[PDB]
Amino acid sequence: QAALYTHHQYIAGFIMCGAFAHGAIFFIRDYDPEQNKGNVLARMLDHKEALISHLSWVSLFLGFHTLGLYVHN
Amino acid sequence: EVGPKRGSLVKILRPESYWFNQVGKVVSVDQSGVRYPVVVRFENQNYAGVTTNNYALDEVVAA
Amino acid sequence: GDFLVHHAIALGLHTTTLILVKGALDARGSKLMPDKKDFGYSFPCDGPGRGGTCDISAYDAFYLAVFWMLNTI
Amino acid sequence: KKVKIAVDRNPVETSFEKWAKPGHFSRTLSKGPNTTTWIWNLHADAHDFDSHTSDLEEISRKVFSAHFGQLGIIFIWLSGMYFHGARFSNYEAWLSDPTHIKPSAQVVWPIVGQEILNGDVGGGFQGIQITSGFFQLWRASGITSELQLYTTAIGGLVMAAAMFFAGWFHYHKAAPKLEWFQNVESMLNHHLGGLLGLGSLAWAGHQIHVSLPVNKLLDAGVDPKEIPLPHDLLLNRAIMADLYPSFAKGIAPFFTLNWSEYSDFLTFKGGLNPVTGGLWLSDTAHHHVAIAVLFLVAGHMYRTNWGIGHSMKEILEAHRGPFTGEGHVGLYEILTTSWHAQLAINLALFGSLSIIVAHHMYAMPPYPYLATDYGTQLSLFTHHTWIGGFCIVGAGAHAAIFMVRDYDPTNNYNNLLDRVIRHRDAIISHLNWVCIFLGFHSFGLYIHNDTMSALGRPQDMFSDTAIQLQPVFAQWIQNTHFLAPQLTAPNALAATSLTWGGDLVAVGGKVAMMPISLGTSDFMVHHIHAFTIHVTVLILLKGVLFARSSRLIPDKANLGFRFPCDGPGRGGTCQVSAWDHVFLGLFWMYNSLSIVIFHFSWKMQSDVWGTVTASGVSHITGGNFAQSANTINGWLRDFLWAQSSQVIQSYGSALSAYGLIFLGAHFVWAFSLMFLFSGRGYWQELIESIVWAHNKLKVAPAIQPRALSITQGRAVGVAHYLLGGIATTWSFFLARIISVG
Amino acid sequence: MKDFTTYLSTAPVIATIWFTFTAGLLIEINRYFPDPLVFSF
Amino acid sequence: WTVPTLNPDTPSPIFGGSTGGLLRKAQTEEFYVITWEAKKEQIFEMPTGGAAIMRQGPNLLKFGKKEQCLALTTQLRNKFKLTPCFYRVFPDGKVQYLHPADGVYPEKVNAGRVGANQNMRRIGQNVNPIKVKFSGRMMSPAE
Amino acid sequence: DIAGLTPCSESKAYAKLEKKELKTLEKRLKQYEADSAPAVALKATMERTKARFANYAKAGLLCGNDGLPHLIADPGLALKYGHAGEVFIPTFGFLYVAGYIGYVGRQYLIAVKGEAKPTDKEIIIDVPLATKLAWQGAGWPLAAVQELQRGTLLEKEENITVSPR
Amino acid sequence: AHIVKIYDTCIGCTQCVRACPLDVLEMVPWDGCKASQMASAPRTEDCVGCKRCETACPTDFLSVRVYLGSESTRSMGLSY
Ligand code: CLA
Ligand code: CLA
Ligand code: CLA
Ligand code: CLA
Ligand code: CLA
Ligand code: CLA
Ligand SMILES: CC1=C(/C=C/C(C)=C/C=C/C(C)=C/C=C/C=C(C)/C=C/C=C(C)/C=C/C2=C(C)CCCC2(C)C)C(C)(C)CCC1
Ligand SMILES: CC1=C(C/C=C(\C)CCC[C@H](C)CCC[C@H](C)CCCC(C)C)C(=O)c2ccccc2C1=O
Ligand code: SF4
Repeated sequence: QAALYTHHQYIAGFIMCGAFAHGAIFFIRDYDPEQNKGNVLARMLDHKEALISHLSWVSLFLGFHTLGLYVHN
Repeated sequence: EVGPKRGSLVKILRPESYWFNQVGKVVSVDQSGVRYPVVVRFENQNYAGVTTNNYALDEVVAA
Repeated sequence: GDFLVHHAIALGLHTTTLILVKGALDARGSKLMPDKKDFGYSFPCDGPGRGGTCDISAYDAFYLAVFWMLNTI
Repeated sequence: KKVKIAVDRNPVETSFEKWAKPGHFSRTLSKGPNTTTWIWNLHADAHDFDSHTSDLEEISRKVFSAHFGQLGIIFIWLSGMYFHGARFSNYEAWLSDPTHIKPSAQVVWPIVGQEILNGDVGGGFQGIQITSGFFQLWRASGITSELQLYTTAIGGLVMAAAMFFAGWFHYHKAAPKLEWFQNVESMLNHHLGGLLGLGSLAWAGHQIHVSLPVNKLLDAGVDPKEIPLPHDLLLNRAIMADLYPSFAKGIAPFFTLNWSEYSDFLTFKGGLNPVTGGLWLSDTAHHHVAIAVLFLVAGHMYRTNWGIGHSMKEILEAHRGPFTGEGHVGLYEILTTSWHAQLAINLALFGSLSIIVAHHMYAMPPYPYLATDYGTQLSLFTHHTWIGGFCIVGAGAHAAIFMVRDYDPTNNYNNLLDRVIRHRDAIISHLNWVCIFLGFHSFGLYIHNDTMSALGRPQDMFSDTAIQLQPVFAQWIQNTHFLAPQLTAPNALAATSLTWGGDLVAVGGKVAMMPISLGTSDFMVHHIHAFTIHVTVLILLKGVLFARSSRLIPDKANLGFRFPCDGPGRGGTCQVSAWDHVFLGLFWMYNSLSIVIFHFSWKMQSDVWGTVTASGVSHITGGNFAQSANTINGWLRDFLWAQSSQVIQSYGSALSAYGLIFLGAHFVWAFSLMFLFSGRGYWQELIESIVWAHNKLKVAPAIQPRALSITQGRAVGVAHYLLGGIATTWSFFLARIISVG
Repeated sequence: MKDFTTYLSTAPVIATIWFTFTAGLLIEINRYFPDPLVFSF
Repeated sequence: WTVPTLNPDTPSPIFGGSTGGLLRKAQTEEFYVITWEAKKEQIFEMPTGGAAIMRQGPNLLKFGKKEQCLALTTQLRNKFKLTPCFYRVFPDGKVQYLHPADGVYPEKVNAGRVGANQNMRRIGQNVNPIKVKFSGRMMSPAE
Repeated sequence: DIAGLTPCSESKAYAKLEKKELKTLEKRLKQYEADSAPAVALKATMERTKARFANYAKAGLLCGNDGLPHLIADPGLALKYGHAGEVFIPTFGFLYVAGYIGYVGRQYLIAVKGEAKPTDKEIIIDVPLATKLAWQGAGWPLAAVQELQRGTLLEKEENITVSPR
Repeated sequence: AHIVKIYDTCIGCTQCVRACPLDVLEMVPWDGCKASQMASAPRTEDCVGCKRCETACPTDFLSVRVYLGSESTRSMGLSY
């Protein structure tokens, strides 16, 4: 049980990192901004700073408070 | 004549520029028919440490 | 304990996808390197100019996210 | 005359107007911040006095006054230690019973439940068990009171005020000219004869008149309140004559050369005091007298203002051979014109000296009741070893800084420095080869033993049983020093240390010092030490010799000492700087000294330290260094995992702070890896995506947020790495050895 | 002493003073109201 | 101005030897020769590590890398105000004049050198990599 | 009775932990005399311990099988069963102070943006201005709401962006 | 070899050519429809890829761009 869980979860983590890796490779190699004029995919890059700053806030909050509660305890 | 005045505040519409959508003060506009005649000095420097850059008449807008 | 470790898991997921999303969305360019799409997915750097551009590419964001993924899992 | 006092009068106005202008010292920082890189550069360039100006006079004045500041701070620190021993201590209780009472000189306030750290150290006292050895040092000096410590603290504060006044004076009021600093002959004469000669003579006098009688009465069971005060021993010669009869004869035997009369308090006993486990203070006094004479004659060697003496320039320019060309020609100018060269040499020898101090203070415990305070002993060794390693890496750094900045090829033609730079390829190639050979034949031995033990083949290991790699040279030296009082040091009564051989000295049932047996594990770990040292030397010497130029980058001196790279070209030139060679030599010095102090801790806890319950010595770990230190799994299991049971189970104890700092140092160490494994280009883009959110809410600062420079990223990473690792080892060591020792 | 008070208004000095103040306030609050796990007063 | 032919009878600075000099690359593919005229005997720094004395008059120096030759060039021009020119030498004996290709140094103009690799667009006007995809070799949109 | 959690006043593991801590402290106390400085310290520590346990059991805290107080983060369960002072009340207590800090720093930035060198007013703090704003930032929620409703809290699309927007 | 392109934002400051440690760039007259000079890259087979040129370019964004291409003995800066 332990081996199967750890196995499939590490496999999943690697696969999920590769998902975004190839999403980036798409944005560089395959993405045409003219043929995606105004669709959800371009709308992503349009407000990408908002996405990244909010992921930053969630990461920062969770780290601050999880580490702080663990250190308090 | 062409370009904003030599003390006007001007906003940059070049996307690859560090000061895109940022307001800078015009230093000089070359009346010669040259590419990028507008010299804009900014109060915050770019990643290279430069505070001024040359911009075209397309890439600058008033205020 | 499950609360605290689930929030650590959330921090890990959110930071891993922060690194990955930020490498996927800043993949076609940034303020530091607006022409990054012209340099490809993987490339070493853009030199020590403009303050320093070590680990600038999307490949480097993936490489930084694999550490945080391994820590999450 | 040539050697004279030379100063400028009121060179610098004492004014606060430059306090209010951060970055005044630089022309690139006086323009004010626009980015945060300015905030970091203001601190990186604060003490780079040779980058503020370029004339050596102001540099030297700044250096002198900053040294005065450092001395004032050291005096504040010493006065604080003496004051905490006078006010927040169990020292007077510890004198009466030093074998049972734990030295403590720090009390914690009861605020957030942290009064649990105020542990039951003994003497009706609650505080933090200190590991500094200050109690033993004070007992060796013959303090016996908190009033004397208090007045030493007041004197230290007075001397700190004096040092700060002297810095202000020698910068702002009467600052020495350059020709005054370049009197290296007179400086050496005074620092040998006066700083070390008169200093050792004065300490010898204190020991003759204060330490020896006070400690002879303390060792005779006399309560410290019944002991005469030092001034009663100074005034009344009858008391001293009652303790040491030679004092009845006065100072006449000294002037009549009847020095053997003083064999009562000037001895050559060697070994250890069996009552305290420390060195005989009579031997120590004789030592200080001898080296005082030695340094006082040494300080009459160099020519200053009269015809007698040496010109160091002549000595140098005369020392040359058929292999070395012009020889030491041009080194006097180097070392009288470049501060960084002097700093390189001085840091090198000061760090080697700190490590030598570490090795000599555990084997010959100089203080009473120091050898059986296993925590004090371990902490002192570890501390001075670390300080030495850091100083040595700094020596490499500043040799590289000299090579980049102050090196001139005109003054160095075919001299030793030119000829070293001219065959640097051979130097570094052979150093690389010996590093690889040592790495193999040291660590691959551990790997071979791990593989054999895992394969079920202990008869194939490099052990004291199967394939003995006996350190026969070290064993011979041990036996030779043990038998020295018999043949080669006949006026010594015993050997310098009990580590050479013989019997143990037990103080309070615990072993003060006992013979250290060297075997296959000691062979292997000493060659590990040699390996790590050689690799650290490789990195730092490669940074020095390739600081100006390389086959990769021929104009590296123009890029500077501290630059990130030249670019991603030539395949990539990251960390070609000499600064980056220091940055890597720091990691390797850490990896070296960690094993050094681990070897010390385990060897001491296994083969030296322990209790004498019956007739027979029970060591702390049980003598498992011999059979378990052959493998990496033994160091992991029998040292790291086993001896961690005191630092991880310390919660709810007075040692709980050590577990907390263990965990926090682990955290800081791992946090260093965010700066070491990463690069600036990710963080600048993340910072600009965050600056977007700040601009949206109109909280974008005017000082533009930048990511840390590449060099600063590396510096932060290595600083956090060193801090985390060293504090982890600190907590582990102290929590372990306060419990088991 | 305009320049001295300009120095005291610098970021590190002001940060030191402000955080000494905040830490002392928290420390005194925790001395006079010890062990505040929950808001019950 | 015309291409100067490398005079092989040029003396060399006084140098006691190093280990940073030529390697088998000089014997196999190419090495580099830098020549300059000095007004007086001066000690300069070798890019290979070490101090050499350039002779009064013409001086010839061998190097195994162009960056070494141009480092020495910038040193001689900035610390001594000389005017060196260096060549590429092959084991065949073929000498290729390199550095002041036009005769003047490239930081100044000579009115007659032709511009190369000049894109007449802005750097933000490059096409997307999806437009140069499958161009044979792997390419950047800057071409 | 929220998630199988018993009150700390009724839990036996809670009392066991109290007596365990007190036994530790008194086993330390046995080593010293009647009124020593260590004895005074340990008696004060024992009093603080007893007071802490009494004040946690008095505050209606819920305890687990380990006898340790567990906090209720959920509003609705905290407000139904009187556990709002655990996480719910200190939530707004914190948010007030955090918005205080942020609003004060924001107002300082906006006020120093007007000066000729706004950067030197950030490394060298304008202390009178900072203290004025720190005092008048006590009404940060109302001022922030009114700055939100005027459309003057946010900047429009004058913020800078990378080339692919 | 490495690709060194120069774009029409060049102001003829000559600093890219001053900073190139390989003599890859030079200054040519009136190819850019600009003031007197424009930068050129006629010797990109000697370019190592240091990007010292575009560290010295003051325009925003860079008027000189180095795209690291295929490596050779000269591009990898080998004395061997
Ligand atoms: C369906 C799965 C899938 C597919 C088809 C691809 C296909 C591709 N990927 Mg993607 N990728 C995937 C999953 C996948 N990947 C996952 C899961 C990850 C995250 C881990 C990535 C992360 C990733 C990155 C970051 C990049 C690619 C790239 C590529 C391209 C070329 C890779 C290459 O040259 O291989 C060569 C691969 C190797 C030589 C393997 C390297 C060695 C690895 C680390 C394993 C070593 C194991 C070792 C031997 C174990 C020793 C143990 C022993 C000692 C006991 C190709 C289009 C590249 C690309 O398109 O460039 C533009 C690129 O940059 N991929
Ligand atoms: C223990 C190691 C460690 C820690 C603590 C972190 C912490 C963090 N990483 Mg990760 N990281 C690590 C290792 C680590 N990293 C490694 C090995 C790598 C591979 C290179 C990375 C790669 C990486 C990337 C690529 C990214 C992060 C991000 C983050 C941040 C996530 C937000 C967060 O949790 O905020 C909580 C903050 C912490 C837990 C650290 C602060 C600790 C306390 C709370 C601060 C105060 C302590 C004390 C008062 C200071 C005293 C100073 C002085 C007085 C002595 C945070 C700073 C992301 C980021 O920065 O975006 C937000 C991101 O994109 N990291
Ligand atoms: C009040 C007395 C006073 C005054 C007004 C000045 C004024 C001046 N000095 Mg002088 N100086 C003084 C005392 C004074 N000095 C003393 C006592 C010394 C001996 C150390 C010196 C040594 C000295 C040198 C060597 C130099 C100056 C310089 C200067 C100029 C600017 C210095 C600056 O920016 O200060 C602001 C700086 C500070 C506040 C830093 C103080 C750091 C102290 C000494 C060490 C504290 C370390 C601390 C304990 C570390 C804690 C770490 C933390 C994590 C706990 C200015 C003319 C410099 C100059 O260029 O003059 C033209 C210069 O090079 N001074
Ligand atoms: C017998 C004479 C003598 C003595 C004792 C010293 C002692 C010292 N010198 Mg040296 N020095 C001397 C002569 C002397 N010097 C001469 C003649 C010159 C000119 C060539 C110099 C030039 C010189 C430089 C350039 C530097 C020193 C430094 C030092 C200090 C090194 C740190 C140390 O070991 O801490 C040991 C600390 C102590 C032993 C504490 C006691 C300190 C006493 C009070 C000062 C010594 C007496 C003083 C030299 C005479 C003037 C007394 C004063 C009241 C007028 C040390 C205190 C370095 C330093 O740190 O500067 C501050 C340094 O940078 N000295
Ligand atoms: C620096 C180190 C040092 C110092 C300070 C002393 C000091 C002393 N030793 Mg020790 N001693 C030392 C090293 C030292 N010793 C060493 C290394 C050895 C081993 C050889 C000894 C061995 C030794 C023995 C065996 C004896 C001493 C004794 C003495 C005392 C007698 C001094 C004496 O007769 O000399 C003469 C010294 C002087 C004449 C100098 C005095 C000058 C004064 C201070 C002049 C000031 C006048 C002023 C200008 C005007 C007045 C001021 C004001 C009122 C107006 C004296 C306390 C003897 C004793 O009685 O001990 C208890 C004794 O029997 N010593
Ligand atoms: C006698 C000792 C000595 C002296 C006088 C100097 C003096 C100097 N060094 Mg050298 N150095 C030394 C020892 C010494 N160093 C050692 C031991 C090392 C190895 C670590 C180095 C490594 C070194 C490098 C690599 C460099 C220098 C540089 C410099 C110059 C400027 C340093 C500066 O501005 O920092 C000002 C002070 C700081 C920035 C503070 C640093 C704080 C450290 C990183 C944190 C540690 C603090 C504490 C112990 C940890 C706990 C803190 C707690 C709050 C958590 C100056 C000439 C630099 C130079 O010349 O540039 C061209 C340079 O690049 N040194
Ligand atoms: C610890 C400490 C302290 C204190 C210290 C002390 C107290 C010291 C002292 C010191 C001293 C107290 C010193 C003294 C010295 C002396 C001397 C050094 C002497 C000498 C002599 C001689 C050298 C002689 C010679 C001669 C003779 C022999 C005879 C005749 C002739 C003649 C004169 C020539 C303090 C507070 C600071 C704080 C810190 C720490
Ligand atoms: C994390 C990280 C960063 C980001 C780290 C940031 C920029 C530094 C953060 C330092 C502090 C937190 C900022 C100081 C702000 C104020 C001085 C603090 C005063 C107010 C406090 C109370 C908040 C890099 O810039 C970097 C660069 C190169 C290699 C590796 C890394 C790297 O690993
Ligand atoms: S330091 Fe930065 S620019 Fe230099 S080689 Fe490394 S990644 Fe590239």
